[PDB]
Amino acid sequence: HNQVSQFKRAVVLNKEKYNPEFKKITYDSPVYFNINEVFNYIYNLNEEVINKIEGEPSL
Amino acid sequence: PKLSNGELVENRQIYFNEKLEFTSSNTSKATKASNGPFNGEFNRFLSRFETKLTDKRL
Repeated sequence: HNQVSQFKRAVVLNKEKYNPEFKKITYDSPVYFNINEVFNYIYNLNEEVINKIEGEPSL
Repeated sequence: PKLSNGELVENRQIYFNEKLEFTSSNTSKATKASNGPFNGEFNRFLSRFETKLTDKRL
């Protein structure tokens, strides 16, 4: 379930930031999204470390 | 919630009348400002909802 969800999120984000004109741009939309950015997106999600230092927000 | 340009806002009824643009987040000085509970959480909702309202099919 988590991989399916994250795949949908990555495809949607890449689709929108690459095809800004389309409004109802969804997961099944036949618009050019590339897979190298998706693979790197999944790679960076695998090693995410959130900063818990007081003061600055948790990023 | 204070608009800080014309005057502060007492109730929330006037939000329905028109859209409002507020001041900066400050995060300093006496005017601490500080973001609201729902500040920016509704990101895609506005886009798709205005897409629905502007659609000619419905």
